[PDB]
Amino acid sequence: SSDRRKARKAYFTAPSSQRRVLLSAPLSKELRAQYGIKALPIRRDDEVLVVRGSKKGQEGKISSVYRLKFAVQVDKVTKEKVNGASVPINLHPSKLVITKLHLDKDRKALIQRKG
Amino acid sequence: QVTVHSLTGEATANALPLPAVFSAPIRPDIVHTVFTSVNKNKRQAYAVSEKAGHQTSAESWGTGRAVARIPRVGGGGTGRSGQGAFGNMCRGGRMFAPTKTWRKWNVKVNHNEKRYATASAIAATAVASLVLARGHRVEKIPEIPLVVSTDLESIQKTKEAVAALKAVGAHSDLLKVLKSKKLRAGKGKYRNRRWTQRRGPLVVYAEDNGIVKALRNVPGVETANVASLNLLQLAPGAHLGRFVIWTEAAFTKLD
Amino acid sequence: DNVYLKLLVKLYTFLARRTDAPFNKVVLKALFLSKINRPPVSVSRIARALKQEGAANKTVVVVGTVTDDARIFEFPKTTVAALRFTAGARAKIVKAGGECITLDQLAVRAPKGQNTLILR
Amino acid sequence: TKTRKHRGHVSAGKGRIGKHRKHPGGRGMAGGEHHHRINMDKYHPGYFGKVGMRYFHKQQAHFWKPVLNLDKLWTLIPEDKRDQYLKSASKETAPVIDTLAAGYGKILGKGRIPNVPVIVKARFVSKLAEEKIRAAGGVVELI
Amino acid sequence: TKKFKRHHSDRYHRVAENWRKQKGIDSVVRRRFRGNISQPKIGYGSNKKTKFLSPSGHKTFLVANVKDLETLTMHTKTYAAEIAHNISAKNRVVILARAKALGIKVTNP
RNA sequence: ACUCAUACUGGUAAUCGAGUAGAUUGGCGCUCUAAUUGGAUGGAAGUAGGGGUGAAAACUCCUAUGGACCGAUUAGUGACG
RNA sequence: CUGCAUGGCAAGUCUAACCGGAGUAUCCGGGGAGGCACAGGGAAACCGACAUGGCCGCAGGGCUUGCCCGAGGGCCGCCG
RNA sequence: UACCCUCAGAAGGGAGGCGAAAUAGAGCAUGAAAUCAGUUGGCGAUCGAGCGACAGGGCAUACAAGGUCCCUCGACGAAUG
RNA sequence: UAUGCCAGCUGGUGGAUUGCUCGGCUCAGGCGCUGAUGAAGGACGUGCCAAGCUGCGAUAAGCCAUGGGGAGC
Repeated sequence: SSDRRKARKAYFTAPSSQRRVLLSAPLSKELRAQYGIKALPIRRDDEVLVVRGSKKGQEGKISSVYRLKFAVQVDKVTKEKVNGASVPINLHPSKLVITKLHLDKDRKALIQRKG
Repeated sequence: QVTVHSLTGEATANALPLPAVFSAPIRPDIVHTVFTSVNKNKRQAYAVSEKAGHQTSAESWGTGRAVARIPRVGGGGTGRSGQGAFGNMCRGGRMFAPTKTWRKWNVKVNHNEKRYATASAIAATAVASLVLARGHRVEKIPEIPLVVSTDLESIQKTKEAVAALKAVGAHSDLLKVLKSKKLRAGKGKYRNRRWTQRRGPLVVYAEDNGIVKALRNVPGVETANVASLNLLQLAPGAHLGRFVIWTEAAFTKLD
Repeated sequence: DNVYLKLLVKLYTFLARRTDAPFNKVVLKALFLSKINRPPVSVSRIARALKQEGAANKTVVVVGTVTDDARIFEFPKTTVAALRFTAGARAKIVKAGGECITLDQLAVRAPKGQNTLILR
Repeated sequence: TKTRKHRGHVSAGKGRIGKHRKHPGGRGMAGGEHHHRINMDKYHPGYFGKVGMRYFHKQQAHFWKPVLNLDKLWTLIPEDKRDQYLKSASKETAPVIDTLAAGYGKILGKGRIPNVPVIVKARFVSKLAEEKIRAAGGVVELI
Repeated sequence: TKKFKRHHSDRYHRVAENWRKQKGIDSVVRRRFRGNISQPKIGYGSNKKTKFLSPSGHKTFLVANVKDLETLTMHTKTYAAEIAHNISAKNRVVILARAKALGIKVTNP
């Protein structure tokens, strides 16, 4: 990256397939093993740990997804606002860590026997 | 004479010769022109719109109302006459001059007064005091041409360069580098940002066809090859005897 | 213009003054003047001289460089210091005549103008 | 320098406002002729005048040098040793010219010569070149 | 001496105390005539060797770092330190102050 | 006069000290690049007001504000005042 | 184009485009084409010069302290 | 920007709450000058206009970073007829 | 001592200054044609609500297949 417009221009605007990356977080320190991989895509059925801003050290199920926005929710990540309706604050991946993965799928994009 | 050192740092072959353009006179004046000039040929090209402050339709009403002839009509007081000064004068302009981008920003140098301050540059290389005068700190009070062997070309990883720097004595120099990037206050912050991008100069490594990979990363060292060394690397920012190391192969251009 | 020029002039200031003769004082002055003044030299006339002075067992310094554009001194050793001279002047003012020297040398030598010739 | 200082003084250069502008008149040199005090002031650069000298033959199909003076040669020999090659007898001659661009090879005679005495061979030699040559030694050339 | 001030500085606002010459046209102060007071000229003040001196008598100047006090001695003001404005703050002028070590007195703070 | 010195020190000026145009000489600023090298959340740049230096272009400090960048030296660069 | 200050080299000096190398716009090596200088005079044809013969004399040097030698400079002579 | 007071009012204002900061509160860091409100010091409804420079008084404003100053006596004592 | 002058203080007005850079300017390397198979170009349409832009074309911000991608849209 750091080329110029590129590496950025074709970043945010692309694609609904590449986006999987950009939403990736680290595994636990048990999960790193138990299938090698430094990081995962983060799924709705996962678990996380906040490690980072505003909420540090607390986590609940992801309860969210992304797409264009490369963002996800947490459990009660956030709350009160002026509007009066509690809205979670979308954060990361970056700051988050995954300390639990839910693989409903038998094969979760080969998070096993990677090569 | 020059004394070669093996990649052990122990006194080794200790073989000469030195070049003959090492005996060079040494002119910082000449050196300063060529590489400072070189710096000039680095600036980018930009320009002002060819027709900015030219679209007219501004006229000056003649005398009558107390006013100065301009022409200044259209959009209220304004004009494209170059002189758009405060007060009664209006704004709008014209020929700010002259900057057109196509101007071949470059330099002017004679060939002789170029690589004459190349072989001055290298020249005040091997010296002692005006080695450590402008910067560079090395324990080695003795001869500082700093030859090596042909090997050292091969050293893949720096660390190993680090071993053979400590054992030469020059190596304190890398300790005394910016040894970090310092943002530079002042102008340059906006433009090519000197900003954090800055560091002290260091060792300089001269080699043959290749440039040493395991040396380039270092505190403030630059690597070059004999057939390509310029007046800039040697004598970094108009100065003289940067510390330097030459493989004993890349003696020098010697030509 | 820098180091070589500076030291040399300074040295031949502590020559005239510490010792006697004005040469090595005068020479300071010439150098302490525009470059397009000095030398010139051309080893021709650094030989036969208009003045009685010429070749003899004495040096003939020149303020400026010496250059080779002519014959060389005869049997006499007459070789002299000057600010550096290069090319045939040097290695030509050798053998016949004498060997040219740095003039700094002419500064460390007999101080006090000795038999010397201006030979501009 | 002085030029550097521009600000601080109103009007730079000649002091005046409404000072020197396009003047005195005409473009470049005013007409080389009379004008109403525009330009004149009795001249004689030029006088004659069509800049440069040119000869029609002078060009291709024109005679060419090289020319050598009988000074370098004598300086060359015998006083100092030089081109050892092309040395025989007390002395000899031959090409010692920067260019052997042809139509050439004369040797002028100026300076003090023979002195070598030297014998020279080349294309035609000037009269004051035979003398101070043929005198001590020297002679015919490039028949 | 008399506080030089450019004339009518205290008349039209924006004009500042910074003094300059008077306009040549009969402009009161020019043409020295009393009441205008001024016409700064050499000869007023600037005693030598004490042109710029702290009233304390200590040449006191410039400190914008803590290198700014190098071997500066706070005895007879070779360098009598003063921290510039436009210095960071306590953090900065903390290990600036605490210069106190080598005898150097800093003015305020 | 002494001196490398236009750094000191001592000495002479009754026979030196006004000045527009102008000539000469000592004391510039902007962008970005590079080498050497520094500063900043213990508060950078900018801004306002105020202190000091330089003949001067301009440099610098203090206080408030501001809340992340900013320099110096040398060699370059130019949509540089 | 013409000065000036500084610096390299010097009867020489500099490369241009371009080529090779490389640490790849820097830079190191190469390249001397060509330019200016090394002789001028003449429209041209064409011819072709003082590496010093004399005299004053500054600086500087020499001397036994006015007398010598006297570059540069100045005045002639001589030469194309 | 909840709640409360006010108001014709989902306006605006007051109060209050959030945040390191609201002169970060919606075309939303720092926050100069011109300039405005209130206020402090000095002057002021009998007195004259390039608005100041230099000199000297009034009134006005802890420490620090300056440490001096006054009187009698005495020692020294240029020029001063 | 009203009206009022000068300087400051608190608050404002204003948006300079400093710092910041999602934009410019310039140089460099690479690459280089499209259209009657309608660019090409234009018109008018097309959305739950739709004025502009973009995309599409009465199957109208779209339909199908394969591959990629992935828990959101």
